[PDB]
Amino acid sequence: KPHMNLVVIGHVDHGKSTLVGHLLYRLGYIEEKKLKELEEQAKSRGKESFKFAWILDKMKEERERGITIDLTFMKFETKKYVFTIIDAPGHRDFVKNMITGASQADAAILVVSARKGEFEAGMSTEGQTREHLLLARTMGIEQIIVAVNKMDAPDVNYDQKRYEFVVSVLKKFMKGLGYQVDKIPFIPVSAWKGDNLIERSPNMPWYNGPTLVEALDQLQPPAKPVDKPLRIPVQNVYSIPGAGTVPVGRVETGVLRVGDKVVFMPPGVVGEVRSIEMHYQQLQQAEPGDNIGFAVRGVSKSDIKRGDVAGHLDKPPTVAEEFEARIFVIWHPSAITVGYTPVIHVHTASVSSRIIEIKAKLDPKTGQVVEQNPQFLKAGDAAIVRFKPVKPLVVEKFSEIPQLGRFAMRDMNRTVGIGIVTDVKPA
Amino acid sequence: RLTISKRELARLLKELKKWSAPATVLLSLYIPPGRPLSDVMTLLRQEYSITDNIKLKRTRQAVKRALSAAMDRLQMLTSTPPNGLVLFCGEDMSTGKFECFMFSPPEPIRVFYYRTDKRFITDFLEDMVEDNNAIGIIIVERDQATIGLLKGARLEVLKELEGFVPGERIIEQMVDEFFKKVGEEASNLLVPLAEKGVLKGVIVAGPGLAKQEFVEGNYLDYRLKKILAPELVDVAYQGLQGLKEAVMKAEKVVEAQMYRDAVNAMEEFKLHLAKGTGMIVYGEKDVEAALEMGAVKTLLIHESREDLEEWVEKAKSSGAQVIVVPESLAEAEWFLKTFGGLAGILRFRIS
Ligand SMILES: Nc1nc2c(ncn2[C@@H]2O[C@H](COP(=O)(O)OP(=O)(O)OP(=O)(O)O)[C@@H](O)[C@H]2O)c(=O)[nH]1
Ligand SMILES: [Mg+2]
Repeated sequence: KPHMNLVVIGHVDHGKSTLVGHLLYRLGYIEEKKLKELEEQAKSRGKESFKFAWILDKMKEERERGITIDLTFMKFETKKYVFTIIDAPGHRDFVKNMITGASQADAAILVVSARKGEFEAGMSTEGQTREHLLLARTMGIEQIIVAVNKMDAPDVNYDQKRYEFVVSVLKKFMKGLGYQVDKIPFIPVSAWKGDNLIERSPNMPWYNGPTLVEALDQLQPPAKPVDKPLRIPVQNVYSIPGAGTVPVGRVETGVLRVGDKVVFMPPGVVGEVRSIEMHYQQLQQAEPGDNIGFAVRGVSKSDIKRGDVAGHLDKPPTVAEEFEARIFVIWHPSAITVGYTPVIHVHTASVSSRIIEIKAKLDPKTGQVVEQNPQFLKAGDAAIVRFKPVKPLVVEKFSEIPQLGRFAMRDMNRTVGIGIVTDVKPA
Repeated sequence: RLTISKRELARLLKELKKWSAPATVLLSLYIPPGRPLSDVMTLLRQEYSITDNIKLKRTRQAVKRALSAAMDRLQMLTSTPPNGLVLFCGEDMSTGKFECFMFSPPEPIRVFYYRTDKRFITDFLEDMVEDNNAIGIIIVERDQATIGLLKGARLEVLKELEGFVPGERIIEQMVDEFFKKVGEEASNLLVPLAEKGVLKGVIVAGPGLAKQEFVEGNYLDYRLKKILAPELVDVAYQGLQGLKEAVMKAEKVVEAQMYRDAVNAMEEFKLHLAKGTGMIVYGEKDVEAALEMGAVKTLLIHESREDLEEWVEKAKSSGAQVIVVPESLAEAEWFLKTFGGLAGILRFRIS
């Protein structure tokens, strides 16, 4: 049964965690006694409507504020697939976390509230339906399902006109991003009631498409590049009684087996795999797509962090002394010059990088040079630029390992530009 | 010709404080503006006369030499520059090198001052360069912190920390413990500056609640706590990105207004470029031209220009706000290579 990684994305409060939680529940992955206890705890803290969300949101600050802060990973299994599902935050402060999530994903569920004002807000200039869609594209997610959520809400009440309104807006925007919009399901659901999650909803007779589970089965599994050299960007590092220090991350390329000797770049520390675990099931090998924790003998937690990359010793992950990229500028309030230093979000990493030169401005559609060494770039421009990371950074050429070779540029907490790396000068 | 800027002074001050001599043979000399240099000259001469009274030969020679090299650098000037002159001259004992530095300070000197000592006497120049407006910045998250420092438009990371708060060898930290760690580390870096009177404020920044808990707790030394900015600033990132975010957003701290002005000017400069408004004058001629007309609303000067002080002077009279672009600023080198580090923004068009 093929495995897939699913990221759940969308604007703050639109219903991401409630969807995932409620889906896991009616699919029977969550103990009724636990759902009962969560509900009681939720009511007693003034937050009844967070009972499904609190399956995913566990941190003290998440519960206090009623928001997701960082990623949560859950295994569930449909008729055709086994999914690792990744719950991502909508809050603008934590889009860096959502991005690491997208970098690990094969497909995305975009959760979009149909509630009056909630939709418009998410799709507004500085909204996260807009931003998350953009970032998901740049991190290389092609398969997308959209859950038009909260159909149950009184200000919505299962209205097909409201639904078709959000669908059309979403379609015009998504097509401008390069999505193949004709192929993607727009399912009207209620993450809270359950409508169209797993079974079909009587409240919405006018809807003929897949339910969300059906839509999942209609996805297609991605290429498994087992013959390219091992690369595992670390998403987090735990220190675990019995195991020791265990990096977690999704195997992008190559294969990893217990016994293997592995190196973590850019620090250059080397350890040896004691064990491998996916969703609490011990493994002996892990292949691309596997989202795993791997115990490492001889490595201290302080040696390694998120955004580090693990490969085998003979073909270690490339550390960029500098690198070259083709970029498009989504948004900027003035202009970008040589010297401009946004943070680069690539795979699980995020490191400020200085533009040391702008070799050429390109026509954004054709790719031809329109000017050698432009005096600056502005919103709407495309370019070939050189980048020097402020601290050691791992990147690969897009042509070689695309999952370590696509990136976003962010500055003053906004997404400014997008990029693919066309060349790397190794450290 | 001689006048240096405050940045150029601070750099020099760092070299001068290394100079030492086994006896009182380093010459320090401060001449207020408008002193007939022929009168300073008469004084150095009377000083020279007294040198033969110095019994120790190697001392007497080191002093004669320094007075001569001073009387030489002086002989070349007709009169003093607008802010007066300072001269430091003698041979450094550990290195062996002999030099006679001469320059005019950013600000005017108010007393005549002559001294031979084992070191150069730089106090007046130290007081001239410390503006006593430093702001400490601490960005706190549950498992990350960044400590940085703001003086003027110069922003810098002093220390980054990552803790062991969870989301053979086993390591593990509670939030409370990482906060204590962060606090101590911030204190060691910042409390010294607070005592020299340099540090006027501490900003606490970061995403969400962790920054509030960090303040409420007993992590930060009381002396830092006394100069806390009232408003916590929400920012998403760590490191320099985080620091910039925090400084831009801390609108109620006056010591940060300078950095904001530098960043906002460069942004208005770039806007004009991107919108093709043509309200930007550059080149010394056109800048001088526009300046003479009172046309320039804001002048941007790269701190590394030698004639920096000339233009700073011209601007204040011309009606132009000044912005000194420091080499730390992101656009600094581009502004230097592409516009020679000198450009104004017009408040009205010339053509
Ligand atoms: N009426 C109605 N309310 C919903 C529905 N789904 C979620 N909500 C409510 O919307 C609020 C936000 O729910 P969350 O699941 O935390 O939204 P989220 O996108 O996952 O949250 P963030 O990660 O913080 O952006 C909660 O109070 C939910 O009860 C729905 O289908 N119908
Ligand atoms: Mg959530």
